[PDB]
Amino acid sequence: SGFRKMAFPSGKVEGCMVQVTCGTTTLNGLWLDDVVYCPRHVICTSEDMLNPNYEDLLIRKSNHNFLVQAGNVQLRVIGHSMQNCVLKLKVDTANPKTPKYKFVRIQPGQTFSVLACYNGSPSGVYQCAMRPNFTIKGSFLNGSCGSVGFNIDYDCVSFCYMHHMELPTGVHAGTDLEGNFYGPFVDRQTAQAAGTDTTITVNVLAWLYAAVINGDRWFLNRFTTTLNDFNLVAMKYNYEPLTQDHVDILGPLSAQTGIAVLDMCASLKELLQNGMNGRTILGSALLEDEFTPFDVVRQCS
Amino acid sequence: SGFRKMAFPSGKVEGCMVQVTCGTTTLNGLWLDDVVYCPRHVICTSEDMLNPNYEDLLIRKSNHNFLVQAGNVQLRVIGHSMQNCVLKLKVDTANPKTPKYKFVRIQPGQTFSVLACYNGSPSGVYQCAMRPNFTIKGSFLNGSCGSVGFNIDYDCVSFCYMHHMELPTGVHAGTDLEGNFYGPFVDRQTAQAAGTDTTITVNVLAWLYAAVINGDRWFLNRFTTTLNDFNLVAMKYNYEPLTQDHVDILGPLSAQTGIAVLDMCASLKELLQNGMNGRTILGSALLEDEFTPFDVVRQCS
Repeated sequence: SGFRKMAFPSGKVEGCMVQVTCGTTTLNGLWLDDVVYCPRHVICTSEDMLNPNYEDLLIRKSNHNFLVQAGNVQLRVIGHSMQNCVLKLKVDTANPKTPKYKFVRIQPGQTFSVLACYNGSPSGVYQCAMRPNFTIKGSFLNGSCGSVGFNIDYDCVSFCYMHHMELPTGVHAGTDLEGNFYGPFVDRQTAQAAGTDTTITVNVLAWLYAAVINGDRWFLNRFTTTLNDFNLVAMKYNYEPLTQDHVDILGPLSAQTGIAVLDMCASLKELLQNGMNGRTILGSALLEDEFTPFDVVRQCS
Repeated sequence: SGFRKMAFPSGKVEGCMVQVTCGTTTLNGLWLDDVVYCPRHVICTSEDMLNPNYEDLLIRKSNHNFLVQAGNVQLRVIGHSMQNCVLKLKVDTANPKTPKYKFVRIQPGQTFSVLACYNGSPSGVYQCAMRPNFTIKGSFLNGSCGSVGFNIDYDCVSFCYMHHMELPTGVHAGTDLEGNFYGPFVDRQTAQAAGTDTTITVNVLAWLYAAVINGDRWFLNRFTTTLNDFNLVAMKYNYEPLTQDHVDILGPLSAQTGIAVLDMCASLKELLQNGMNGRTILGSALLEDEFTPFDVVRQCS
């Protein structure tokens, strides 16, 4: 029993983290085979943050300008190229600890583990969801850029996120490992801000099922609703629409608890309309939306 | 910015996890140098859970009865001995991935990372606090026994917890790595239950400081209280007494925010008396007590 925000074991990723320094900027890189991936803004100076032309900044670089350190061992850079908002530094040594890996881009509503790193050294691991507004609510200080987000399936590390920036509300933005930003963010100095966010309805229902599996039942009722009547209430409380695909995905959790998805929807409608009246669910006085149905199945089996 | 429940990077511990099987019981072991540590209840059968005499059960064992598997490699057991509620299985191979380590016993109110494992395979990592009642609120299914809790200081793994059991409320109990239970729990079949728990006051104050560092200020006020008047309120709400040592430990966070500890105590008193009136702190509608002052300093620098 019990239900915790649980990260993947980070060892396979720890073995890929390196330090990349350009001038006075140090951040983290990801060392896979003979390539180090890092945020291209490592090549920026204080004196060109407004409208940096990264193609010009990179043309003016030499391999020797990039100092790459894997623990106490310097890696020789033998090639540099830009890939959207990521730099690919070819090095003369293949990482012997390279795991089986993929570069996958995730959807809003999906979760992943973050290995927060400073100076190429892992400091901590935690779960994040990709918000509907394509930000993540992480924990990142200066130096954290190049820290990566990932999922592990069997022996395979699916890298989905590389950290680039903090937005004014204290939320985080970055790219996939092909260097493409999540959401309408740029690696240049602007007044850019998180857009309006919404609650991930399917995840809230998954977490209510986790609560039931773990013996919290107080919010259950005899009522069912229609998907249409549910979505009328969801829209009102800034929840995402629930689709038939969401209902289908919640199938196994529905089967395991014997609670129909639209029955659990009637519980959620009551919680949105009335609040918890001083009760808690899985140690929370808020409705939690950063667990996917998969997260619940994985942990509650 | 941001403040997350963050686990230590788990790689150093992943490299120590093995599978230990006796008869039809499989659980996890910790492989350090040429010793595998695991819960002694691996030697129990269904037919002796009431009052097992573990000294008798162990005398009847042979090294060959213990099947120890490190990935796809069987370890030959060459010695077995009991250490309180843990078994020490001497094996013919020193773990080449043994990190620098210590066996430390923690206090109630301290935190640690759990690497939840099944069949000697890590599944996930999360933070736990040792509750005042010596239980932990973890996430553990059958097969999780022998999963360990730890802290990492520089390169050194301080092992503090090994998982043994789930109590009727869904909370968890286990031992230090010398096999001594945390709290008044036994590895035998009884109606044993968690005793009354309390809130870890110093941790709640540490988390209020984390909130301030991260720009949540709404709960601040111009009021200060005495330590005595604060403790009168704490006692009333089932909070632990706050000591001068707690005030001293909160010194750095007090210095960093410019908010005196007894000033932050006046905020906590108001939150206990009035609630949050529909507001949140660091994404919580509850007062959080599983972050230590050290956890806040480590993460917020």
